Amino acid sequence: EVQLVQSGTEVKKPGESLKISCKGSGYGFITYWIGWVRQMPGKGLEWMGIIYPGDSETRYSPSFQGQVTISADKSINTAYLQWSSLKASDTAIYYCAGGSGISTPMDVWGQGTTVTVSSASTKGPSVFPLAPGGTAALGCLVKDYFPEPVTVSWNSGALTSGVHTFPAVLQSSGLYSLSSVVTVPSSSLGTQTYICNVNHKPSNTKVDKKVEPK
Amino acid sequence: DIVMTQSPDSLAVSLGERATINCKSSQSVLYSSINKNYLAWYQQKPGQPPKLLIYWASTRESGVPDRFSGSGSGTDFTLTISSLQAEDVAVYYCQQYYSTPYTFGQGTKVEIKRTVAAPSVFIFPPSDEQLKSGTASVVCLLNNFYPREAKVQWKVDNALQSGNSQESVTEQDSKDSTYSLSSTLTLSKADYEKHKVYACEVTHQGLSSPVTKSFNRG
Repeated sequence: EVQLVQSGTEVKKPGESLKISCKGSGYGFITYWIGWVRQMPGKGLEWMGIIYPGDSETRYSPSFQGQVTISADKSINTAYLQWSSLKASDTAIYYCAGGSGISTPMDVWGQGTTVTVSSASTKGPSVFPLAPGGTAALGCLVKDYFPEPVTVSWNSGALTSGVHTFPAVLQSSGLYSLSSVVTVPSSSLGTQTYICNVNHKPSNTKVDKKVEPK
Repeated sequence: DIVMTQSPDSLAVSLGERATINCKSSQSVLYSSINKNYLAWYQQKPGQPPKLLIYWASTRESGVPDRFSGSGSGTDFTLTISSLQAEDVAVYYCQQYYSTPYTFGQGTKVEIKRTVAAPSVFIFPPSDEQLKSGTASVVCLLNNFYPREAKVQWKVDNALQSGNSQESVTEQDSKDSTYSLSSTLTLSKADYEKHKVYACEVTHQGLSSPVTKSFNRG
């Protein structure tokens, strides 16, 4: 059995250096050549480089030739990918994958690491209500938070039917915001209570918002 | 470098019908000696690392069902699915492990075709707790519609607004195979109380005339 685990997600400012650890375990990791691949938030996949512990890290992409340095430490079987200096475009998810030889497909993958570069500070969100043919819409607007992500559930999780939580959108100020919505029959609009439980772990904030029309 | 282009940017097919994806190469990925091509296919679903689905253009992996069959050789390759099921909605890539550096494909999202559905449009005025903060944000919501391609336009006193609203769409709903859209118009308090009426205008192929739903301030 072959596995690959990556380090925790990272938040930084443009300028510093950082590194991702990709550790391998299982029967016969020795033969596996590890490649790195980036997935920018909106776009798709793109191959950065490949390296074999034991150092034949010869292969890079021309697009990523001058940007980053990769490496490996055979002793602990991990493998790293390095950055001299970050920019705002470096915010992406990064995976390490394994193939058994030079010209082989990447059969086994890692969990992936999210990196965020912003020059912005961590701040707790602000929640606001979204109150109104028997299809009354409700919602919560979670505004101006950083960094990602937040977890929003409804009514303590009891209610699930018709709930939509949109992906975050990075705004002008460099902070995120998203909205959750649920449609309910008009007949329940005073009788039943609606509370959205947003959770933002980086700011350690837990907010419950009761939405009501008037 | 060898560049690969997948044929359909967006591809929508009904349930149980076959789908077709193709890849093309400026060079050849076939080593004549062993007659084996060096092209793989991966699948990835939203919020999860990509999983390999085919190696050498025809060989599957341990978890890959017999419904997925690779094909082609040389410079045209085809990923064919015999019967599209609900769990197979994902984005597929094709890469080459022939000559380094290695390259991935553009991407091919697979929707589930369904009878065209009209959005349930709702309009939300900004909260009073947000006005005390200093900025107002009007929200326009589109609920349960197909296809995904729809567009909304903001009007303040029927003055066209642009570049001030940011959009956000959901993934294809697994149960009813539909989407939802939220457009957030962020504005300042002083400018919000300078005008009277606020309107969001929706256009979609599922509606004969553009639907506009709007609120008057107060």
